[PDB]
Amino acid sequence: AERPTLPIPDLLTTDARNRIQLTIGAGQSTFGGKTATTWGYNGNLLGPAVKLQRGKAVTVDIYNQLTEETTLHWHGLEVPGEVDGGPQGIIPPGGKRSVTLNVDQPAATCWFHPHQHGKTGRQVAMGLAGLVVIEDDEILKLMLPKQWGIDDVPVIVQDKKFSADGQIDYQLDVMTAAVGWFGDTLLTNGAIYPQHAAPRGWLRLRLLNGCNARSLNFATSDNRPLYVIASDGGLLPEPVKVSELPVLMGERFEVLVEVNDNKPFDLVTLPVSQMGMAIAPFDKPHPVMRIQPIAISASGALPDTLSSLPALPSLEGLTVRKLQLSMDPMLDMMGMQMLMEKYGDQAMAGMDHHMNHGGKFDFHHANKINGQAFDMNKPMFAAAKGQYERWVISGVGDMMLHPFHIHGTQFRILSENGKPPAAHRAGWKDTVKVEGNVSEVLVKFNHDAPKEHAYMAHCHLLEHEDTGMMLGFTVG
Ligand SMILES: [Cu+2]
Ligand SMILES: [Cu+2]
Ligand SMILES: [Cu+2]
Ligand SMILES: [Cu+2]
Repeated sequence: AERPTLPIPDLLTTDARNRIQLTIGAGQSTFGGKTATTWGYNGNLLGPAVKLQRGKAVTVDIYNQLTEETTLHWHGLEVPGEVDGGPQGIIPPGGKRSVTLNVDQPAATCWFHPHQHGKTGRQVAMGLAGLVVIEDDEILKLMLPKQWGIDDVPVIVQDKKFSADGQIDYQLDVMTAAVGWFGDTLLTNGAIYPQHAAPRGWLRLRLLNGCNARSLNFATSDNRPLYVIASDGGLLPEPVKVSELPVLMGERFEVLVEVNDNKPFDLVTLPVSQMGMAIAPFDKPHPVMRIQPIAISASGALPDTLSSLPALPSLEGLTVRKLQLSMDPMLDMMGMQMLMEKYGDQAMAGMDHHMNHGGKFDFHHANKINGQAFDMNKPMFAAAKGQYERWVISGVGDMMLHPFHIHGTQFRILSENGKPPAAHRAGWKDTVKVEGNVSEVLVKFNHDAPKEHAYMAHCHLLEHEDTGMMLGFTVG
């Protein structure tokens, strides 16, 4: 049969009352011809792309039609804690919450997803994610590919696994609390290996790793390059040509790729060196989507310069914050043992060369920052507003992958896991790799966050977050 076409999320803008309506609800999707219960925003699975403009405010009305509590976080948006939608931003089942977003950051592709305390991994795995497209005056002048769903297309890549009855098979248990929830089925905007028909010339892909725990590495099947034009928080100063593009959980990159008549090619993900993630079929390059060239000229440009990136400031005298990530050694060893027993040696491919003892030994609080599993009631510190700070995040002590995310900012990486950042990772980021080593970022918070609606900082391997690897912090 033919491949399904790549689903395109609707691009949503405000009404005359300056409102955007988002309904959270459960419905059915089909995977491989079997129905599954799934959750979506304004539909059964995934969500729309909310379009925002710098310097304009919009109001979002969020209707929770699930039968359990949820929250809605705008990953990558710099907004006050009161509207950030972290764990404290509860929307009761059957209820509504509205937030007004005063957008004040450069053009970028951001995204949104639940942040329910202890349950973020299940609620994302069940289907909830959407996109945010921020525009500003500067980016339109570049004349990039801009026809949504034609030569400018979002690519949300996620894995799932399913039980024999067809349902999503999600579990937060000792194994997934150590290495993450991952599956054997790759979805691209919710579809299995779709095709996208693109005009001749440049195709812009807005890539999101929406997996709970799987890192990805994008490339093309015939080795044509990808031109990175933007990271999590916006445009790079100029395009950066790459042959492959690692993307951690929750990160975005925008790339341009050439489309030539008569030569279809796949976007693929290459096997990664992360525990558990190279089990067949991910032990080999795995197609993400087929690009099918159409003999109609695409009008978008790849300019030589994209934007201006300010220099790093002097570092001397800046507040230095230490964030030590850690995993309980027993539950790390028990979860890795369960992974090895299940899949064998292949669960470490590509890597470098039973009784109840009480709540002190519960894996639900086994992962920690600065010795503490996340405590919703006690922000760990008060960060300055309007001031640059150097945050130092260490994963020394274990060898798991921690894509560390900080709410309320777009930062600059100074060191990524012990090395200067790659050029396409040197601009605006909201995630930094931490794996067995130390990273340092330069952050500044432009908005307030009080104790009652604190900002979060956490590993974005969702099963780590949900079992304690998160802290709250206030600003102002
Ligand atoms: Cu996120
Ligand atoms: Cu976030
Ligand atoms: Cu982690
Ligand atoms: Cu978060």
